[PDB]
Amino acid sequence: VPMAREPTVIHGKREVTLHLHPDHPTLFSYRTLGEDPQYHEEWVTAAVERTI
Amino acid sequence: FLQVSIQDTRNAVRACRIQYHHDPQPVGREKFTIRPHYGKEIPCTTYQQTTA
Amino acid sequence: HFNVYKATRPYIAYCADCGAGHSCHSPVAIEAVRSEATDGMLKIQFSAQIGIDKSDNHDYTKIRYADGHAIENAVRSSLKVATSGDCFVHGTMGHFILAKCPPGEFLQVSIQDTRNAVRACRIQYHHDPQPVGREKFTIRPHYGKEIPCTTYQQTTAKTVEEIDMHMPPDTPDRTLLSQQSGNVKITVGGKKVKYNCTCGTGNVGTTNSDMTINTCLIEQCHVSVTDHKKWQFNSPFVPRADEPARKGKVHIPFPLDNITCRVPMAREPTVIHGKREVTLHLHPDHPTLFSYRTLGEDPQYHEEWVTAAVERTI
Amino acid sequence: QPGRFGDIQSRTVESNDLYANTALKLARPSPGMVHVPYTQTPSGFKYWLKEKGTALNTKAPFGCQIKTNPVRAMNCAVGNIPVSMNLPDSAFTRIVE
Amino acid sequence: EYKTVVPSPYVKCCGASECSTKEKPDYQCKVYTGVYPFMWGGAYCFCDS
Amino acid sequence: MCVLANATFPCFQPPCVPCCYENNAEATLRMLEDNVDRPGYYDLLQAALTCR
Ligand SMILES: *[C@@H]1O[C@H](CO)[C@@H](O[C@@H]2O[C@H](CO)[C@@H](O[C@@H]3O[C@H](CO)[C@@H](O)[C@H](O)[C@@H]3O)[C@H](O)[C@H]2NC(C)=O)[C@H](O)[C@H]1NC(C)=O
Ligand SMILES: *[C@@H]1O[C@H](CO)[C@@H](O[C@@H]2O[C@H](CO)[C@@H](O[C@@H]3O[C@H](CO)[C@@H](O)[C@H](O)[C@@H]3O)[C@H](O)[C@H]2NC(C)=O)[C@H](O)[C@H]1NC(C)=O
Repeated sequence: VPMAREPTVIHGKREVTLHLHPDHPTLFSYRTLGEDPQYHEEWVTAAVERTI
Repeated sequence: FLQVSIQDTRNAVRACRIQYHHDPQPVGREKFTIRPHYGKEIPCTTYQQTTA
Repeated sequence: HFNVYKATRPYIAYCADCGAGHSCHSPVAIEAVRSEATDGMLKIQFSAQIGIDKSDNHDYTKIRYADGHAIENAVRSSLKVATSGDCFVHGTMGHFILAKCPPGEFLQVSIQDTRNAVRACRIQYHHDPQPVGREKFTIRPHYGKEIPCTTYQQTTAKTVEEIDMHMPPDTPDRTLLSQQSGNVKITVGGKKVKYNCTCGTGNVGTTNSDMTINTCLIEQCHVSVTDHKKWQFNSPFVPRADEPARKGKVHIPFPLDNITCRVPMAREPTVIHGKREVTLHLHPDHPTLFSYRTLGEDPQYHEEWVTAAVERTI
Repeated sequence: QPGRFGDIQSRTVESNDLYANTALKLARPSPGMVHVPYTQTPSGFKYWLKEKGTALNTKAPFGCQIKTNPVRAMNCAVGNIPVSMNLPDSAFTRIVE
Repeated sequence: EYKTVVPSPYVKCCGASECSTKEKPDYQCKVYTGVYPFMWGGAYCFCDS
Repeated sequence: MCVLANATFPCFQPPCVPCCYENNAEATLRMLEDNVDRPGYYDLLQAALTCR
């Protein structure tokens, strides 16, 4: 199986802006590792940007 | 759908059709189409040609 | 004439999957594909140059391809380039191919061997052409405007384009060692071979004739054919010879040039007058772009990709 | 910045200098093959082509068309044009006639 | 639009190589150890590791 | 304006005329590889592999 490219990270004040460049549908998910997590999951298709 | 056919003794085509919704998805988290020349090795399953 | 391709040979590269899902070295490996033409013509690049026979003579029926450091030839027919559908081959010279293909998610090239066995290599490629203009038509009509575009031409004149060629490395081979009884023979026939056998004293160097080492088995002796008379290519799938490299220059065929296309004109929409308002009926046959603006001090923008019959008020 | 408009820039079309920032990164080759793997952020110009958004031809006020080579705005109604004139005596007619 | 140039690798074996800097846009070079390459006729570079 | 070791001959008229490649292929290729950076490389190529 192939490995997708690393997304571009842009730091901020307690924030991260991610620029995503997929060649084909890939799955992107993140969680906050505190006491009450912030679940998320999505199927990325085209070039987008996310703030987490 | 899919169909199977082969020529008769008189060089006539004998065919039959059956409705079948085929849409495979490769194992992993990416919906690629053709294996690349650089990537990981993820376990899967397949039919083998041996007749034991 | 000039005949650049007299000092160039086909080569064997590594292919991801050869039409069946398995990886093996095939002589029809695909390099990068160029699709920088507006009308949608690709330039696939082989590893086995086509249009020139084995004897370095120009020919419209035979193609060259490498096979075990020995050049063979195959008929020009049965050269099939394909995608989700099936493509049409326009031009042909040397390594490069011109084609027009239907939309798909891959493409493959294949042509029969000497023994009539297909050799193929497919690469992942997302092809989705779009005609120049504001309508996404499929085929040209018999009545419409003329819009400039760009395309690849079939002339093979001076182009000012580059390919780097470098001398081929010493190809490994082990079918030449024939261990008979405590000794080996080295096969010849036009290949000056290299060897390195760490038994006893120095057993290194080159040769062009059979030898015997008489000391060890085939476990240490190995043969490296050192053909040094023809440039091959600068490909990432084949190693280099020396640190500073050598390099070379070769022009490519099919330069880019200006031509004109024909595009259809959509029907006139039906207007319905009102009190400082227009109701507009739209009847498209294929995705068209519709946009309007108010030509006052502060305009009111809009643009859209109309697909089916709609009704808009402006 | 990589991945957006202007990831590579040149001062002029024929200029020799070039500034490129596309985050090209190499990786260790897989065992038993010769392929030189690498990863790279896709081109920013191709991205800009797909999501530039609108234009000035369909956005300009006062209903004036924008054209190129050279860049200009045509038939663009705004303001007043003062006119200064100087006429000879041959244009007029004597009051007796 | 840009274009990535990737020259052929130089597998120096029974020895070692050192990377050399150059004045090229966004140049990248590295040297790896322990490769055992294979070709169609077999595997060259006698030295095992 | 091309160079061959210590020759310094015009690129239009190489000293190997005629049939530079046929007489000695390896010498001709190694001569070409030393003139890649010269502005008159293509004229030399036009004469190196041209003989009837
Ligand atoms: C298709 O046609 C267009 C327009 O005719 C071509 O674009 C033009 O190509 C010419 C090539 O000589 C450019 O001329 C250049 O102008 C600069 C200006 O300083 C000059 O320094 C150069 O020496 C050269 O003369 C021109 O700028 C360019 N653009 C225009 C006219 O708007 C295009 O190349 C054609 N496509 C082909 C032939 O594939
Ligand atoms: C023919 O094959 C033999 C295989 O033995 C090659 O011998 C190898 O030569 C290299 C080059 O000197 C040796 O590397 C050296 O290793 C020592 C440590 O042992 C290190 O201190 C040196 O700096 C150097 O890296 C290598 O050890 C040696 N092989 C063995 C098993 O000792 C020989 O070079 C081959 N011939 C040619 C022309 O390549």
